[PDB]
Amino acid sequence: VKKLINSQISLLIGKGLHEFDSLRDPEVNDFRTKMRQFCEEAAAHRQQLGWVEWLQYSFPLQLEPNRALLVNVKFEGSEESFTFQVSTKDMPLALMACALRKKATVFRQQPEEYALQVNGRHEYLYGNYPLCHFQYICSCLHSGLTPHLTMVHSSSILAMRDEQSNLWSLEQPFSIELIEGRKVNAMKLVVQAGLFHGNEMLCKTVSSSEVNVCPVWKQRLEFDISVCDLPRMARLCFALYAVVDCPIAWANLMLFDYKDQLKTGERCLYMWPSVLLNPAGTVRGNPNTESAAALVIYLPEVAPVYFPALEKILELLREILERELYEHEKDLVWKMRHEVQEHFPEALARLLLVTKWNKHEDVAQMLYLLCSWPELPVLSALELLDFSFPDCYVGSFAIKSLRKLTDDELFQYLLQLVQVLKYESYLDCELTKFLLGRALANRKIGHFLFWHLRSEMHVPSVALRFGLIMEAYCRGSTHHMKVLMKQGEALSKLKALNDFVKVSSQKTTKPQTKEMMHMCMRQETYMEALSHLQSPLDPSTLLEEVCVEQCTFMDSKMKPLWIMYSSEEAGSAGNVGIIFKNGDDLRQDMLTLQMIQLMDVLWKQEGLDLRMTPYGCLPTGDRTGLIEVVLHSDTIANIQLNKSNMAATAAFNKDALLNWLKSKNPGEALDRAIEEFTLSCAGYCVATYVLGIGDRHSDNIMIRESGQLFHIDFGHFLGNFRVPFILTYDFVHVIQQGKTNNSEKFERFRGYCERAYTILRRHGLLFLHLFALMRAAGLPELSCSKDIQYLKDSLALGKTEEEALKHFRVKFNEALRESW
Ligand SMILES: Cn1nc(-c2cnc(N)c(-n3cc(C(N)=O)cn3)n2)nc1C1(c2ccccc2)CC1
Repeated sequence: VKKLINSQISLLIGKGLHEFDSLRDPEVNDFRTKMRQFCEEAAAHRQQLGWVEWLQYSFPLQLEPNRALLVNVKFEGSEESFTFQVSTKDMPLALMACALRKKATVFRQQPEEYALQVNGRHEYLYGNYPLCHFQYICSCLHSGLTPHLTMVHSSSILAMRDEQSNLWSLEQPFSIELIEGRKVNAMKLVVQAGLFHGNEMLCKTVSSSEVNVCPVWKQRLEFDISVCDLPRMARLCFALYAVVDCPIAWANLMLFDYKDQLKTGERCLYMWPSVLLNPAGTVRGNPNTESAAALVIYLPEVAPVYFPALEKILELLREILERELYEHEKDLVWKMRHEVQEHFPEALARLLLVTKWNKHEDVAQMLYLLCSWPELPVLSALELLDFSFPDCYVGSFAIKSLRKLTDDELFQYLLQLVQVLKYESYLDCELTKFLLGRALANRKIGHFLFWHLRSEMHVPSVALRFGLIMEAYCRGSTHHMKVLMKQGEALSKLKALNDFVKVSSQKTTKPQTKEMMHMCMRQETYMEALSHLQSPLDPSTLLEEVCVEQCTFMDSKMKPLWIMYSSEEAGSAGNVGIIFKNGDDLRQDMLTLQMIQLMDVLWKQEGLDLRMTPYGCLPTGDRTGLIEVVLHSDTIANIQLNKSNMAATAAFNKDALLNWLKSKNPGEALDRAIEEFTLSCAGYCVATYVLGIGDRHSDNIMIRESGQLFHIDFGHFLGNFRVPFILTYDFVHVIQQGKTNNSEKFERFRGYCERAYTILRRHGLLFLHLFALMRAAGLPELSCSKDIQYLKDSLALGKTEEEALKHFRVKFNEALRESW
């Protein structure tokens, strides 16, 4: 009973629960007990919610940030359906009233007792919102398809909820005895030590004696800082290197434990391999104790000393700079700390950075202001999550201010908040409790929290923390654990299938590999594992019956799988596809697509719809992930191949794109396609310029039959090969309706580029704060400040709106001149 759950969690999280116990770590055991109770209490609160509130948990509303339409409606236990001519301005309730009235006339005799289910999807339409505010309806309006809904009664939803139940005295300087090492390298060994509070030094780094490569030291290392001046989040950072400089390894550790006790005495530090000091690095040792170089040290006893409780802490030209500052400016800000709190609360981040964290008096003064500091906007609170603000009280304050995040905003920044877990010092933290509580209150948040954590289980520095969080999540969600295992079983089968395809593609022809891929898929174990799951890309998308005949693979290096699905209940909306990719890291593609999706959110919040294609991309495992198939689309290169006997037969290369559009959009449909092409082109022109996406060719640009242009394969961003704006002749030709000269259409296009750009510029700090939190990911192209700088230049944030739009025209006209 409880035994099967534990063995289900182990298989699902990818780590045995026994491994947690084998550690004999009271920090681990205390996380597990406290979080289990927390997560079980979150599960209990859920079983007592109202049926609409339960819908808000399991099926949160997929909303969008007058005119009539046909809508098909049916009731749960019947095939009989009714089609109505409703208005987009109508609310679900009015639609539910019509359906109950038409059922009353047919069946010969209350709308608040029902909810509208999207046929063959894990999506519902409810709440006081007009129909055109729903994403599914909007998808059905832009394409032209008929929405299909099922009237679900309150008791049927309640049946779902039920079958888914579970001190200052120490004035002496800080010192450490550096005992000995046990490493490998070709020279002498120096052990550089240092004390840090986040990204900054609490004193100057102290080095060890040059001991030969053939190691013993037994050397006292004293730091220029008093033991009573040690901030609660003080970090001792070591670096072992070879010299005649060659780095060998690194290790960090917190001076206080999870129970606030200043650590004593002997410690063996299992070092991590080096690429010199790494304060941002994990404060947990290398779990590969058999091959890791170790540093044995001694924490001299000062006697049990604890960090003082909050009661003890609480007991103990300005405007022209507030928009990188000199020593005198820092002193000014500190003296005026009371003015900052009262008249500039949003400048807290700038005041936290000027405070002397190496002086216990200065810290307590700042902490007394923080304890009475007013709640900050989400935008400011996001800056406070950075490794640049390590203090636990500052971290707690950031969470307190982030509690007002809507489930939509939290979902948009979820990727960033999971990376911040990597900067954390202890297992039990406010961010974890926050993430878990929000995940257990929203099944879509929970789904993506799981997948962001599961995708990093093969990374030894996060495996313990991520495995512990996932376990606690499962305790508060036994039914979801089973749903996610079904996803893991399919992904496990797709891995084996892709391994076969890789082998078979080197030994025979594609029609032979495809047929045996099909033969492998038609096996019962594969038919069952690959069918009837929630999509890991989107839990509201149901991947029902696998369409073997339609399944294939791509010709690229890793031979990615093309898996098609169909759903009788969903009709046409159930015709969905997934791309299984194994061999490449999908983290950067995901980040890039999330950033484009954010841009689209921001343009839509300003009334601008640039017709973007925000398709799913999700890393699931070690160099493994999924991509959502965008159907009725092709690469520009494929359309430009000019294949014979087709409807897009072109005399000139320039005509191929427009000829393809004309064949997919005949008559009055053509003008609509050109508008879609132009809007989406402006969006991706701005997005790729702002994000610095280079290596753009006809093979990584796609078009939908609707005319919408989109980008694939984001292997390089932030100018990593200063990329210019890009305008292609083939595109300009389509924008200009197949005419050589058309200033009317081109100046409108230039306006879309101008507008899209200035909108992003106003939210330029949002992009900067999100990319700075993403530095914790370890993406080779987002590792330092020079990566962040690219965004600052492309957005021209250190300029005025009038001066930035001029600089954009300079770059736009350069791209138009390069266009043949
Ligand atoms: C018809 N079609 N549709 C797509 C498509 C649709 N939706 C996407 N999201 C997408 N993405 C590709 C990547 C990537 N990084 O490879 C990412 N997204 N590709 N690709 C094809 C082609 C093709 C399919 C299947 C077999 C051979 C060839 C190439 C004709």
